[PDB]
Amino acid sequence: KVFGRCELAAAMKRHGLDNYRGYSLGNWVCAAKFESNFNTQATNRNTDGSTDYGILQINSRWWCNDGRTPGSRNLCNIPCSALLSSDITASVNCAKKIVSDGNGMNAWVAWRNRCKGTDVQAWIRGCRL
Repeated sequence: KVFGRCELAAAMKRHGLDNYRGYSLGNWVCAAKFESNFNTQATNRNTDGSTDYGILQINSRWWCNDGRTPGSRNLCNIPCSALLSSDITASVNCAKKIVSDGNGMNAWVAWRNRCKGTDVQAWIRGCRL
């Protein structure tokens, strides 16, 4: 599924990401934009042989099982394909765990290089929320 900007904002808010560990909703929308372009089906291979899945590009090195990332973990206890669903529940629940794990949103390199320190509020401008 490719979400609309404000559609994603709303789904993300419904699922409790607005100010989750203090990250305002704009931060999440900004991260999703630059990670997947709001496409739930996005997949990208990492240099280490792991792969990133779904709207927030969650990694098989630590967070999910894709059956081909040796010496990895599955800390969200899910198959990585659940992260590609049109329903973002598993992505968001896994994201909550990632963002809680010590490094906050810095765990997302796109957030850190393209959202952190910026006017992220712009990402949720015009949206009925």
